[PDB]
Amino acid sequence: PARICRDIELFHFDIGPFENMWPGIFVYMIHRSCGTSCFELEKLCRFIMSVKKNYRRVPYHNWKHAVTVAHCMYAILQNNNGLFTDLERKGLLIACLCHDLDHRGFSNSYLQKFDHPLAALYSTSTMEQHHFSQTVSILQLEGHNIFSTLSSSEYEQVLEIIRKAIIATDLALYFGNRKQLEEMYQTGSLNLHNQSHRDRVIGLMMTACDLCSVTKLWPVTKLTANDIYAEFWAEGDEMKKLGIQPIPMMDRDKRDEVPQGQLGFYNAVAIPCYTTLTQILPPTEPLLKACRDNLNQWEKVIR
Ligand SMILES: COc1ccc(-c2nc(-c3cccs3)[nH]c2-c2ccc(OC)cc2)cc1
Ligand SMILES: [Mg+2]
Ligand SMILES: [Zn+2]
Repeated sequence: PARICRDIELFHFDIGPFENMWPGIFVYMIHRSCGTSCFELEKLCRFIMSVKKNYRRVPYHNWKHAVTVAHCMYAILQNNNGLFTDLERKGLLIACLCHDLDHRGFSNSYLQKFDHPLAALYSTSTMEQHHFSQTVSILQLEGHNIFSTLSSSEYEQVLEIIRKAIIATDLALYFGNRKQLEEMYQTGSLNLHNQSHRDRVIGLMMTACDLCSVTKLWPVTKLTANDIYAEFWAEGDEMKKLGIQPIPMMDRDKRDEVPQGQLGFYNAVAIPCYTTLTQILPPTEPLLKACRDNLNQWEKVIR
């Protein structure tokens, strides 16, 4: 539709409530970023539908979130033409679509405390190693190898782009990554031709996309927070059932402190994330501007 063709280019686009339109929205973004003659369409469509099937009906880390995160990546890539290679752009959009595959609405910390079998298999970045494993499993289904026209070397290359990008959505990793990037910026040593540096920038891009609810317009941001807390509070209930006091953010008894919690997150995570991103990629400034506006809104709630 014309309104979507126009507004999909905005960083603060919302993908709407019609689920059956989201696959086509993703294909549109893939074709604009990577070209039409670079995925076989029927195979891409089959892949997308299997990815959708492997997302769960949870409040926040669901299929809608996957496509939303992919859209943020599309907007970053569209506004930074010439920086990322064709393979990187394909890899990143696919990584975003797949990055929360099979998410149950629980953190890595909860999996560890539960003694879930995934935590024995993957001791660090547990869910994220699982998300990548699931991505590979879907790619290996008959007729689902969207990368079948790549050489073996390019296939290995894009799967590694995807693995690194999915792992980078473990927010635990963000703090250290952003610290290193900020030092590289301050000292003028960031080198986008250096693969280690380049991987870090991509990781920050993945964080920025994953957190992008705080870069929407206030009505969208506020509504999305309801879904984020529905998951967090259910996890806190589950902590209590294990006999463990949950942290305030997961404890529904502490919900009156939501605005203070939001301030904490914007100050410690979101504003620094988008500030560092804008320093490296100036055209991403609208994400930072929107984030600052939402911080002001939470401050107003407190007032
Ligand atoms: C964008 O979505 C959210 C942002 C922040 C939170 C959040 N809520 C609380 C609460 C404390 C008490 C009652 S609620 N704390 C946070 C929070 C503070 C700091 C963070 O990272 C450093 C991370 C999280 C929840 C959702
Ligand atoms: Mg995740
Ligand atoms: Zn996510």
